[PDB]
Amino acid sequence: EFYGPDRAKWLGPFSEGSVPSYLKGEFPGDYGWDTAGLSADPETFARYREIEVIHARWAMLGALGCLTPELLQNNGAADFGEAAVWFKAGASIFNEDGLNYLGNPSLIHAQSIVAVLLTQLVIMGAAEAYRYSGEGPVETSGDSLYPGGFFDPLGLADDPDTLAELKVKEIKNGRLAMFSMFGFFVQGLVTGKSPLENLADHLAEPSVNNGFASATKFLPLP
Amino acid sequence: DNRFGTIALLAVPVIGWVLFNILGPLQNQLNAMS
Amino acid sequence: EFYGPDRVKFLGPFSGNTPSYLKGEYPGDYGWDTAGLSADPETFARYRELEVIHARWAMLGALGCVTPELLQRNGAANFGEAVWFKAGAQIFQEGGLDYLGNPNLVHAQSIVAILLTQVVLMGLIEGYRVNGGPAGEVVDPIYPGEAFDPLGLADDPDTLAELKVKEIKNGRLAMVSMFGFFIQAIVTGKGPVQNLSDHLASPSTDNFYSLYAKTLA
Amino acid sequence: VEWYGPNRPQFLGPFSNPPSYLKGEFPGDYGWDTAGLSADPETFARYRELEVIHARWAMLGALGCVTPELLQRNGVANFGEAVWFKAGAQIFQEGGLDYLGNPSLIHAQSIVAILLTQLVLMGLIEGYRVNGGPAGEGLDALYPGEAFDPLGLADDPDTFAELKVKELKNGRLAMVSMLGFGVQGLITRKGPIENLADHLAAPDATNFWVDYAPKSAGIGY
Ligand code: CHL
Ligand SMILES: CC(/C=C/C=C(C)/C=C/[C@@]12O[C@]1(C)C[C@@H](O)CC2(C)C)=C\C=C\C=C(C)\C=C\C=C(C)\C=C\[C@@]12O[C@]1(C)C[C@@H](O)CC2(C)C
Ligand SMILES: CC1=C[C@H](O)CC(C)(C)[C@H]1/C=C/C(C)=C/C=C/C(C)=C/C=C/C=C(C)/C=C/C=C(C)/C=C/C1=C(C)C[C@H](O)CC1(C)C
Ligand SMILES: CC1=C[C@H](O)CC(C)(C)[C@H]1/C=C/C(C)=C/C=C/C(C)=C/C=C/C=C(C)/C=C/C=C(C)/C=C/C1=C(C)C[C@H](O)CC1(C)C
Ligand SMILES: CC1=C[C@H](O)CC(C)(C)[C@H]1/C=C/C(C)=C\C=C\C(C)=C\C=C\C=C(C)\C=C\C=C(C)\C=C\C1=C(C)C[C@H](O)CC1(C)C
Repeated sequence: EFYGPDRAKWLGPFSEGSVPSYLKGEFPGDYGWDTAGLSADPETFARYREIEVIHARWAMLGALGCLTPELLQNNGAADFGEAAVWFKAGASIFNEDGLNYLGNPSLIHAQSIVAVLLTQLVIMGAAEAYRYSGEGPVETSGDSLYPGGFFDPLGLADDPDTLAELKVKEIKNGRLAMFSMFGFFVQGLVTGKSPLENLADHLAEPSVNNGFASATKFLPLP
Repeated sequence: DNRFGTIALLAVPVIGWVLFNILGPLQNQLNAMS
Repeated sequence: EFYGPDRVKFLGPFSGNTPSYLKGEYPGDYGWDTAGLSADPETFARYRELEVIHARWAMLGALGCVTPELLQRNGAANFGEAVWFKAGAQIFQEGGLDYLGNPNLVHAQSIVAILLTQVVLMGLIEGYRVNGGPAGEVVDPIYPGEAFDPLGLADDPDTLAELKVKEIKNGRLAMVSMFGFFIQAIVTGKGPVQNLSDHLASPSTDNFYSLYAKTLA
Repeated sequence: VEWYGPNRPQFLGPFSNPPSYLKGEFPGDYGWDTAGLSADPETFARYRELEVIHARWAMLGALGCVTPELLQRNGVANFGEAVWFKAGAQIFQEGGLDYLGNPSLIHAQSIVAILLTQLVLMGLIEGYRVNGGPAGEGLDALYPGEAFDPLGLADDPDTFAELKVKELKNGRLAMVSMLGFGVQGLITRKGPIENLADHLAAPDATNFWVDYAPKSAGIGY
């Protein structure tokens, strides 16, 4: 269903005549969709395949990260102010009063923007350097794209057959997150409100409140 | 407010406990009928 | 002249070195791949299909963005919104969208239905273009012919060769001009036909210079 | 073997792992192609040419973008707008574009002529650069030398190779520098030097991370 020559494709019944030969169905999330022939080069395909997985996991984290703060404040638990809006929660630390956390100053209470910035470069840079090159600390390095035990703490990937199916579930939930993350972005640059708020507008007047409501927003008026 | 929250938080220890004592036998059920 | 090793080149006499993969045998080959993006033959084939599809859409778009504007300012017909970068807003009006300004033509009132119908119809059409269907089976993904050449203007292979060049050449000009339509609209809120009239009215004063430009900073 | 070798410096340094196609045979090979856009040798050859040309133009761009703004204060200069971005209006000035403010220097007030001439001038230059015109007919494409090396600095292979690495490193630094000028000119409408002057005056009252950072969403300058 997701592997081999009879896997699900991107153009459904109309995809049989448009599947790149290189996309033989050997890797997770292969719906045979390379219209631009970008992954025609074996090496380039591998490098991209890695990027796709990394962009996906970042996004999958991004989805909850962009909705958790505003959700809690709305859920009637904790408080955040501008920190609720994922696209405005980038001054919370710069906002004098410590960035705090879950609305608790007893926590990070970060105010030094230069602090988090530098520490970030140092901490992530390392974790990225290992990711870039397999390293001893990692107990299970094997393939860089899928380190095992060291990162597979619960060992859910220990079963080989499940790993395949599970890897497909990883990229597909990842691609959905990437698609929604691109949505949260555009939705913000246009509506200028919270993704949850946007949902509230559609739930209020679905026929009136939609993307076409702000279609004339960027008219190139003279 | 949080009135519903606090009450719903009582489910988490209960749901976690039921699983701790039923998950394994449950897995036998959907595996048998798979 | 347009095929083989003696084909004309994009840089003219100064072309000199040309990509080795970029030989003749294909329409519109002027030996311009300085970025080296089509070195892989598989990618080159895909890019060739993308170019002709982007080109055919551009030709339709170039003609489609000018005709309602021409008719409106020539007195031929009265549209709700002649300018292309505003014709979409017609659906958000009292009378909806009326073709050629006639209330008894199309008379659309719901942008959703327009969007839904396009998605279904375009989805099937594009699927037919990539896997065959009612119009015909797929032989050349970009030059089907048969039901798509009822007039038989390309029955003779020699005319088919020169005609493909005419399409890519006319197509490419459409892509450049349609790219202009996008920019001219942003820099000048006036429609592209209005811009042409202004340049004819006073080319020295009405142009991208002596106007805007400095505003773009 | 310092720059050109298997033990060359790399973009990640210690953890850095070099791709198979990247072998250090060419200058600037810090082994940074994680995206994989140069796996094709023919594409990689073309990308190298683009890199150096984008590098060389940026180096000229960095100096050309800073000269009018600098001379304006540190020296004697009366440019209409010293900022590199606001340099087009110089032709739209009252007396046209006057070099160094001198009414006789160039004194061009025709956008048509200055643009048309450039198309004629740069048209031949770039054409000659590709087909090998009189100023070098059969030289190397990316590295012609010969007539385009009057001083003959790199006349020794070993030295030339090292100088090539320097050309890229200065050039790559210049390319990122031009980016800075643009992004900052957009975020803050000031010449790069004026921005620097703000950072010099107060390196903690200007850091975009405050000056405009919380001014990219919700509300802006
Ligand atoms: C397929 C290409 C396409 C393009 C380029 C546009 C462009 C535009 N539409 Mg539009 N539309 C397009 C398709 C469609 N529209 C609609 C329905 C509407 C409505 C109901 C409205 C618009 C409006 C607008 C304009 C929004 C405001 C404005 O003036 O922007 C300024 C922008 C520019 C000057 C440049 C825009 C082009 C730029 C190069 C875009 C980037 C390239 C494309 C994304 C190419 C890819 C397209 C693919 C993904 C479909 C804008 C120029 C609004 C309008 O006209 O109100 C005045 C409006 O209300 N469209 C439908 C049917 C559902 C479409 C179907 O294909
Ligand atoms: C194509 C598409 C959907 C395709 C659906 C497919 C393939 C179906 C999925 C399935 O495969 C599964 C999963 C399972 C299969 O077994 C069955 C099917 C059913 C086949 C959505 C398009 C949906 C497209 C939509 C709705 C787009 C709306 C656009 C708007 C509102 C634009 C507004 C503006 O752009 C203007 C006009 C002007 C700008 O200036 C301002 C803004 C505001 C940006
Ligand atoms: C297949 C194909 C084929 C052919 O041939 C060609 C083509 C077509 C090209 C292809 C396609 C492709 C694609 C689709 C792509 C896409 C991408 C994306 C969108 C991504 C995202 C992506 C996205 C992402 C990552 C995201 C990210 C995010 C992050 C990190 C974070 C964020 C955040 C949080 C949490 C919270 C706070 O408060 C804020 C912040 C901090 C901000
Ligand atoms: C050769 C070479 C070589 C090396 O490689 C380098 C390089 C440079 C890379 C290359 C090049 C490239 C290029 C040039 C590209 C371009 C492109 C384009 C511009 C396209 C367009 C494209 C364009 C297009 C399609 C267009 C289309 C259009 C359309 C649809 C329209 C529509 C419409 C109409 C009618 C009207 C209304 O009212 C509106 C609408 C509805 C909207
Ligand atoms: C290699 C690689 C690796 C891996 O693979 C990833 C990836 C991504 C793919 C890649 C990357 C890349 C990067 C990172 C970056 C880039 C940057 C830049 C910015 C360049 C520039 C580039 C830039 C440039 C040339 C520029 C140029 C300019 C010029 C000449 C001119 C200027 C000027 C002057 C003097 C003055 C006036 O007043 C103005 C103007 C006229 C304006």
